[PDB]
Amino acid sequence: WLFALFGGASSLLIIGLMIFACSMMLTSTRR
Amino acid sequence: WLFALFGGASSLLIIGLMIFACSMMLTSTRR
Amino acid sequence: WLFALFGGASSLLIIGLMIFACSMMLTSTRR
Amino acid sequence: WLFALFGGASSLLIIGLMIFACSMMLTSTRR
Amino acid sequence: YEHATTVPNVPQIPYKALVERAGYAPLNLEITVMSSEVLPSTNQEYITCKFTTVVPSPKIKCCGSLECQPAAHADYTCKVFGGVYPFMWGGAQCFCDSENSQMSEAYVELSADCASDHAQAIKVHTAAMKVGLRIVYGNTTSFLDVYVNGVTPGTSKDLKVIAGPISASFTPFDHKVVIHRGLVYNYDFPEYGAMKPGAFGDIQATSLTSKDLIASTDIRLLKPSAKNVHVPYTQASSGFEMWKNNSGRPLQETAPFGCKIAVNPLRAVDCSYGNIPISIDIPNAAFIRT
Amino acid sequence: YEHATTVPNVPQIPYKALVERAGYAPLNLEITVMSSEVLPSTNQEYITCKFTTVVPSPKIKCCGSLECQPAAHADYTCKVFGGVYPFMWGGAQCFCDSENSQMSEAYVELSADCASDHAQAIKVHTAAMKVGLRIVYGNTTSFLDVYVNGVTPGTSKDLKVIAGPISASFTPFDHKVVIHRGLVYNYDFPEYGAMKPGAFGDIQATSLTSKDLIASTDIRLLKPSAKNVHVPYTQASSGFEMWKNNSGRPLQETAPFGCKIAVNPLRAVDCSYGNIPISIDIPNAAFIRT
Amino acid sequence: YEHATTVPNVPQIPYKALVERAGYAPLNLEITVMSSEVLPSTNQEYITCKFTTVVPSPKIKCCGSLECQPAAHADYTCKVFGGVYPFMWGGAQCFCDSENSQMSEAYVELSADCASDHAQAIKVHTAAMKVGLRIVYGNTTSFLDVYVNGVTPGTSKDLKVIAGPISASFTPFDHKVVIHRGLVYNYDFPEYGAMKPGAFGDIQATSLTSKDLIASTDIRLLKPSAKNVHVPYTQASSGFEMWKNNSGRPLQETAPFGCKIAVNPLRAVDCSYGNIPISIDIPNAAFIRT
Amino acid sequence: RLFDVKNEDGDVIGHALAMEGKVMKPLHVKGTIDHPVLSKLKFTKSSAYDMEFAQLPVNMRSEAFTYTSEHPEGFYNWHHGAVQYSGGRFTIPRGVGGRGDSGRPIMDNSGRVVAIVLGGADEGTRTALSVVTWNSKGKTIKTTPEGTEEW
Amino acid sequence: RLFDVKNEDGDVIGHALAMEGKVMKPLHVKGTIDHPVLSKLKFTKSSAYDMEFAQLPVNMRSEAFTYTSEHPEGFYNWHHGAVQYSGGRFTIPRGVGGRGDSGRPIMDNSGRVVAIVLGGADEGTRTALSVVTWNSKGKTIKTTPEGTEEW
Amino acid sequence: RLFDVKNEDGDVIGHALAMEGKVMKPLHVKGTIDHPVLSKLKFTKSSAYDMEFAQLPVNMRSEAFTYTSEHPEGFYNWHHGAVQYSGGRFTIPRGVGGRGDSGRPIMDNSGRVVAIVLGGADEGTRTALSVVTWNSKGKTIKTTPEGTEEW
Amino acid sequence: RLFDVKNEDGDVIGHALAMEGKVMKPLHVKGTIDHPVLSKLKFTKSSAYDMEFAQLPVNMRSEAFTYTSEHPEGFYNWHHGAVQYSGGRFTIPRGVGGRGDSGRPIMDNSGRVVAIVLGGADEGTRTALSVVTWNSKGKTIKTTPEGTEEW
Amino acid sequence: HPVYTILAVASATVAMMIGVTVAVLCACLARRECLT
Amino acid sequence: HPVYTILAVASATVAMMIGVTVAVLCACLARRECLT
Amino acid sequence: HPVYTILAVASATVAMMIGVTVAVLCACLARRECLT
Amino acid sequence: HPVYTILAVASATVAMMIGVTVAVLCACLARRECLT
Amino acid sequence: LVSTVKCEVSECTYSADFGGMATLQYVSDREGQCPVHSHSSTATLQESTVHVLEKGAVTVHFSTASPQANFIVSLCGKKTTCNAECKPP
Amino acid sequence: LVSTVKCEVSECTYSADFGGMATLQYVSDREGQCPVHSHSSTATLQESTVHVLEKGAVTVHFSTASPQANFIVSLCGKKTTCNAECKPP
Amino acid sequence: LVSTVKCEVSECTYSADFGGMATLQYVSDREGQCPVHSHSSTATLQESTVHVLEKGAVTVHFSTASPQANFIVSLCGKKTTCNAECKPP
Repeated sequence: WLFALFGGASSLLIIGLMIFACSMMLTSTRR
Repeated sequence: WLFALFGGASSLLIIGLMIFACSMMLTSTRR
Repeated sequence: WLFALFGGASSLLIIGLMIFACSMMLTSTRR
Repeated sequence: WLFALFGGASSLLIIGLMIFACSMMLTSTRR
Repeated sequence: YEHATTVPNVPQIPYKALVERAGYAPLNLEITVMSSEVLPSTNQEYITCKFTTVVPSPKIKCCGSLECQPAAHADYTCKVFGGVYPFMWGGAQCFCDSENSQMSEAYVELSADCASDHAQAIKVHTAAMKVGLRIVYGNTTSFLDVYVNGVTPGTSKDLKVIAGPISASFTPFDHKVVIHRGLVYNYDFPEYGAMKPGAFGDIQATSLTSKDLIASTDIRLLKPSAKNVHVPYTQASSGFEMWKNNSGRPLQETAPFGCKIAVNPLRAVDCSYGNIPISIDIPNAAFIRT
Repeated sequence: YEHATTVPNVPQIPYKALVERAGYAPLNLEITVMSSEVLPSTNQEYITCKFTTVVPSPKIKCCGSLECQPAAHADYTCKVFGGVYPFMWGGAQCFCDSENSQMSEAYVELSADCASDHAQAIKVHTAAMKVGLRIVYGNTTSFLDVYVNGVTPGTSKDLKVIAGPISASFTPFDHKVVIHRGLVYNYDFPEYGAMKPGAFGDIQATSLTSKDLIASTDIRLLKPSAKNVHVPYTQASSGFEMWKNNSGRPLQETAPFGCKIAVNPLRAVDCSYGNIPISIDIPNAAFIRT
Repeated sequence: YEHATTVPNVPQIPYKALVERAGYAPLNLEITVMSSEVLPSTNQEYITCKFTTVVPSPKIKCCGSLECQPAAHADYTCKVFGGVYPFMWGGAQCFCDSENSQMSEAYVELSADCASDHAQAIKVHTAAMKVGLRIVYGNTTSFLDVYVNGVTPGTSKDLKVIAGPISASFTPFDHKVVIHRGLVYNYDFPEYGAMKPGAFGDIQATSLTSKDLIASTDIRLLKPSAKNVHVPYTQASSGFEMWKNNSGRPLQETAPFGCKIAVNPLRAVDCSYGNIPISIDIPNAAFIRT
Repeated sequence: RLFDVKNEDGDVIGHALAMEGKVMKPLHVKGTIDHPVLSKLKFTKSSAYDMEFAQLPVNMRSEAFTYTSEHPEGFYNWHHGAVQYSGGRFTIPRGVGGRGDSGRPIMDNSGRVVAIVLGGADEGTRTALSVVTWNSKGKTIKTTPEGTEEW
Repeated sequence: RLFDVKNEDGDVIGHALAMEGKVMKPLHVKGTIDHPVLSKLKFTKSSAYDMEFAQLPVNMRSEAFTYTSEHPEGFYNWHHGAVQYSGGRFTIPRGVGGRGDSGRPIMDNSGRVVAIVLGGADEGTRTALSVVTWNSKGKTIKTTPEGTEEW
Repeated sequence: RLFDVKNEDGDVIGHALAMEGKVMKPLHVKGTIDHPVLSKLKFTKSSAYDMEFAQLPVNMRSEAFTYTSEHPEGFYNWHHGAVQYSGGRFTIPRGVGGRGDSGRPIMDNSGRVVAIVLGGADEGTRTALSVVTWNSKGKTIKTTPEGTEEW
Repeated sequence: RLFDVKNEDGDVIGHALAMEGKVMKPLHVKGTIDHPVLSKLKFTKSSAYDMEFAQLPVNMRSEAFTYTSEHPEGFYNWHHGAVQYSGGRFTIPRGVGGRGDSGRPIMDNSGRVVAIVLGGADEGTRTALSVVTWNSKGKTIKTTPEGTEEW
Repeated sequence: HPVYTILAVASATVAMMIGVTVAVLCACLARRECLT
Repeated sequence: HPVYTILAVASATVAMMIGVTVAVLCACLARRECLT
Repeated sequence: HPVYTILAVASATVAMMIGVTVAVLCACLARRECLT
Repeated sequence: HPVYTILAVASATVAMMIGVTVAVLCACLARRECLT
Repeated sequence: LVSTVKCEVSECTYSADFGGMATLQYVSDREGQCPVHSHSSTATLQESTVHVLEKGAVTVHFSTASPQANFIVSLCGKKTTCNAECKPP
Repeated sequence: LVSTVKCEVSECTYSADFGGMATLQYVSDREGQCPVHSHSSTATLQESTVHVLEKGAVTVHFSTASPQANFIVSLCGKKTTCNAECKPP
Repeated sequence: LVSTVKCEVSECTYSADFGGMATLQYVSDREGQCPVHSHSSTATLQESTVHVLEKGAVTVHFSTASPQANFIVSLCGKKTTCNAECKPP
């Protein structure tokens, strides 16, 4: 399970960073 | 004979139209 | 191990003080 | 020997003409 | 209750189903198949072997006309010749120059050796599966052979069982197969009366016994050359012997899914294919020890 | 004086050295080699031929236990069997059902034909060179065989001569070589006791005579099938006969530097390789006619 | 499984390997070497001892010419003298003033004592290592001698074992060694026929027996002084006795790595050098108690 | 300190301004700056403000316009006349400003720039301007009246 | 209160100033202070500000220049004329300041020092000065325009 | 309404004319029309008349020349003076027209175009012109005197 | 008879001269001759003399400059003033000649060319010129003072 | 046939192209150099 | 495993590239179109 | 040990010297080029 | 021979080419940068 | 009756047809013959029953390939979940 | 079966060829002859087996020089890690 | 003693192992068996000696490949140089 959560945590970086980039670029343009 | 006269009639179009074009462009310039 | 960590801790003083001097002289010039 | 001196005389043409060209172009510029 | 399960078609693999329901203490039903057997229903189309040629004595007739009549015999041939034996020196010791006619004829009979060794052209039909299955639950170490079809029921320990249709319909046997004792060959033999010369099936008879025989050897009568009365012919070698060479792919060799092949009932043993949907109807009594 | 020279290792090539020194009229010393001979020092490692299998009579014993003891013999095999001959009909005419035991055994002996024809596995060692050399100067038409090494001296016409070490160390013979009478084969035979089944060296004996033999034929005892008491076995064909086929590259065929190959002393004749540093110590007397 | 290990070459040191793998309970294989033995393969080059001089009777001949012919003998010397015994008073009781000739000759034979005590010049070759190794695992207290080379296999407890090549190739023995019964001396003796005067090897014979002997004592014939017919000579003392003094470094003395030295098989015992790469092929059966 | 922005036909469709160290022009004005140097500079868009800017060459930085965020209610001026600033809005008379006027500055009585005109909203009686300004901290602001047409 | 800094040839290449208790000169001016006492003092470098300083002898501390950080926009003066201070920058006319002028003070209308000239940046129309100033807390500041040449 | 046609050396070798909705020039005049727009138009040859034409851009169609086929005997005018029209021929004084004059219009007293000059024929006393005209129906006509040299 | 040689920016970096049947310019002056004809001629380098020449078109050969090798000590003239010729050298006042002056002729009192300026050597008090001249036989000569800078 | 079918249509498409191009371009030029 | 190790790192390098490229380029553009 | 005791103290005296010299000189220069 | 015949003529054509090209181009440049 | 019951595995092998050693443990009363099973999806065990009368723990044997899977194993009626690391054969 | 098993050392000596006294401890069932080993790299012990039938703890003997090293010592199949201070001989 | 001695060659062949015919010529006194050689580098001749007692000239045989090489050939002590054109075999 640890090899499927540490390896499954790096794939969540594109679902984590792109969201932390899209939630920071849509809030700075709308305010 | 009909396939050599209907197919031999389309080749006479360049000897028919170019003549009907050359006999209409030489008569309109000379009159 | 204690004689290799207390004697290996004094050699980390040039990697500790020079960093605490370089991180304090580069931040005061850039701000 | 004659085939090594008549054939070895044509290779001396680049060591004969280039010298008769370099000794005629360096003397006419320096005088 | 009415339990339903599926189990892979694999021999010697212990199977366990855990049925736990309602107030009843759970129950473990274990059943593993002892051995399958795919037996195609076959119909002997015909039989073939090498033949024996029979050539009757020639019928020579000086200065007279012969005429052969049609005959029932297999590959029966006959032909009246003329100008056969010119004179007495002609070989016939006949008078007339050419008026002489000779009746020639011949036919094919199944060789003698045939009953001993031969081959059978069969028609493999929608096969059915047997099954050695051994069911158990509580106390029922007993084994029971059954048909693996959607229908056939079977009761064990007061429980109805149906090993439903095999998950698939696959067989190592094609529509037409041939057996030359001990080896089964998928093959496409010619139909009865179809027989071709110098090839398998040149002669065919429904049974080893059957008085009737169909043969097409390309037996051809020849003209006699004046010299000695005789009856020559041209024929094609036995199609059977030829076949002995081009037997080819034996089913016994190819293993698919572990199938084994046996000639006597002509079946495939213990193939490992598909799953057998088990279905039961257990009584509340079975659930014993509730 | 102390003259020094070198001459190519080439047969039949006249060599001339001109020694002129000091007050003395010059002198011409001519010496040409008649024939070299590279003879490697070899050591017979072992011998191989085809073998003969020896299988003793079986020892059947009804309702009793046999037990074979180890034996000195080559590739000696033995095995006590049981349940061998079930009953009297068993083939033994024994009582007990399976209590019967049978001792089987067999071994390998060098074939009879071996002394006649066989092969020898040898070890080619640091070879030495002979030499037919013919020296001359003034009057000394005489020829003299000598060793071509840095050491061996030799006097002719009161002159010391040393044909120094050959300019190089090359030989047509590898570390291990094999000879099957008349043909030498560079080869890598297995070591003694190394022998492999169904291959060259399956049986090996130090000498054609040597009472001892090492064999590894993969001779394997088999179980008797009830029917008739006997002792079956499985073995691998002679490694020797097999070798007869894969003899391969004979040295006799490959010419390198003109070397010739002869089996009796096992050498290479007249190879043309390297130069022979001649060295002499001539007396002032030799310089005669000063 | 195929386990692989290495163990130091040290006697009496218990070795333990712990093999634990897969589902199997771990296994402890312990094997410690009982005693190594480095035995170099040697080849007796020759033998040496003190010699005995043999001087035949002189051949005096008044007023006549003698002439010695060459002889096969070892260090054979001969010389015809002249002007030997001037007159009758000359010692010869000869007539002629100087016409008289005397044949002198002498040679060297191996001393009598030689067979008793002598020395052997040998050639130490690529040595091999024995081994007393005692393997154990589960139940196999058994010991087994084996060769420590990359090849030699050996089965114990149904397990193949190979004590691979010794981690290094070191030996207390040089290329040439000499043994004077009981003591081995690394040494560089002269080659056969190489023998030098007044030094070890002055006389050399391949075997104690061998009828042939090569000797170079610097035996020199002398001229007789008129007075009494005799044959004088000059020779160099035995090279052998001289050697007795300069024997020098015995291998028995130098200990390297604890090596012991024994003359009969001529080997080095229990040297402690390198590691022996053990390699096994254990069956799943061995893993017993899984 | 003001330069023409020309279309392909050479006509003036807007203006660029040298102010506070840079050249700046309204982004919606698509043309070429009528100047040999400034036309060769690469501009950085500030889209949210309809502006585009580039650093002024060293020689132009000298007399570039000075900007001030302090501009209380009252009367200002631009190229076409008086400009009124009241209730946070800059207004001019109707029918005075139009095509080509985007980029022009609104000036105060001391020659300082108070705003940049982007366009305007004809409100029948007066024309309200769409302008770019900056606050005390120097933050860009874009004010646009409803009905604004980008000149 | 201003002293010449001379090169080996005696030429004036810069100036030193007596202000707020010390002698100070731009570090880039490599020469000797034209004074018997001040030339014998050991200076302490303040490299980040291109300055070098020493404590003034007791007798010079009296009338040393007074420095003020309060210097609003407007016109100041230095040796060569009027100096304008606007938008945080001190500018002078082009072609007025040059070699030897480093070290000179910028003065206000009360005789107080407002900045120290280090050099300047010829911006075609005007010359922008590189200067050393101090804030209210007395912290050193060095402002340098692009194109600055240390006189 | 008249534009220069220049050679590669920039010299005027003829003229183009804006008349009746199009730009037109004599075909024998091989050069570039001295105009940013008209030089980029693709011309259609009317070879029998030594003319080449293109449609005028919308802005030029306004004041393009007006042509009239009504031109009775009398005196007309062109760039170089009076032109006489008699016996179906337009004549000018000898030594007046030449290189570069092809493309020029002959005008009447009302500012309308009566003909286009292609060249002329020096007839010793007077120079007879080769001209392009149009009849009442708007049909092109090219009249060329013997001895005509295409300017 | 003198033409500008322009750089890509149009600035005058030197001169070409029509003299004795040809156009000639200093080779080190890398630019375009400001003339429709002369710019299309292929020049032949005379590198040892820092000159480049081409034959003058027929129309320019008429009033091309005349050269004279006879020019005794005294005062001559060029575009920037009096030129002194003494001790085999042409000198002018310091700070008078510079960039762009290469190619200019030195003239005598009769309108004839006496030398061609290639550059000069500031010798503190006077500026010595690097010049191209010709002797009586018409042989090219290039005289260059030490310290010469090719303008 | 494939030689007669390709050769006929070869000068057929070229017949109605060159024939109509010369008949339309010349008719257009005749109507343009006349209406003008 | 070689299918799970390659697929994970496939969207891992692309995760920290596209994730950081969009996080830096947008952060730079946000800081550039704001500071200007 | 004499190799480990000398090498450690070699970069120990030099650690507290260069480390404190750079930490004091830079701290003094930071306090001097700021207070002035 | 084919190695000696090709190598000789290799530096023979190149001898009379580079030798005459440098002797004519330099002679022409010497006569051109002198006659001018 | 069996109470609490805990499963402690020992071996695991991918090899089809049994491997590994599961061993249940419990406390019970009166004791009789207890049945055994595996309610999970896959993961079986060759053993229908085991008997408790001794008043001790039980031992069992099972199959399954999976690198590491869990399965619920009943003991008469009690239950539990088992799991463990695996290894190839 | 042996469970938990803990290792308590007693003596340690650098001297090559055995010293020190390791003593394992455990609880087991049924008991038989248990094997012994040392899975570690070095650190061995002269004792291949020991027997548990008594239902008590075990004692053992070992070797090794190291001033203080740890090693895993199995007991039939169970395991553990041992370690202790040392002293010169 | 031999005086003047001149060498006149006849044949020459590249073929290794002798060819060509060298023939020396001289005038001598008393005459005895004269030796022969070749002091040069290469170019040898199979003939160590020749005899002059007849009071005539000598003949010899030689080897060498070279297309045309010279070599010094002594006759007892006198010397000379030989050379000639060659031909392939």
